[PDB]
This record gives sequence, C-alpha cells and structure tokens, in this order.
Amino acid sequence: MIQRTPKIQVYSRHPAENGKSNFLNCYVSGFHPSDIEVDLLKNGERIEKVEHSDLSFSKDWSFYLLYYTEFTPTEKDEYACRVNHVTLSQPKIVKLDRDM
Repeated sequence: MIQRTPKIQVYSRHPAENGKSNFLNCYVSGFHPSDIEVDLLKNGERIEKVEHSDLSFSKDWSFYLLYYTEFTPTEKDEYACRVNHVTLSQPKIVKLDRDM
C-alpha cells in the first residue's frame, strides 16, 4: 500500500477564446488513495456550483484532479480551495492569492 498527500495549487485563468471570463482553479495532484473531498470557497463558504471536475491517474496510480469553475472576483472577496484526504489530519485550505 502507498499513501501520498496531495499537492494543492489554486489559481485563476481566462480562457483565450473568451477572455472576459475568469476561472477559479484548484489543482490537486499526486495523491493516493483516490478518496478525497475538494471544495472551492468564497469568503469561507463552499461554492455549490462547480462546473468542472476532471480526474485522472498516472502510471504509478497517483491521482490528479482539476476542480474549476467560472467566477467573478472582486478585491474584497477571498477565494480558496479546501481539501480533505486520509493523509491530512485536518482539512487543508489554500488561498487564491491576490494576483494568482
């Protein structure tokens, strides 16, 4: 058996074909087992509508999840990604930093 803590990256992107739109992304990588809980947060509250959740695995059965959705950030709102996994004794919250 192997267990591996996910790496978590939180960032924003504009799709080049629709540049006025903006996406909040949580990329959760390299984890095992695949059991996992992932949410995007706006001002500490779970975002219920997350339109994309893309899961894959590599050759060594490491899992990769891109969890992302359209958002409209203001400078007062705080966004983050919250992950729980067996390797994490408490939920891990990673903020979207200003500029990312």
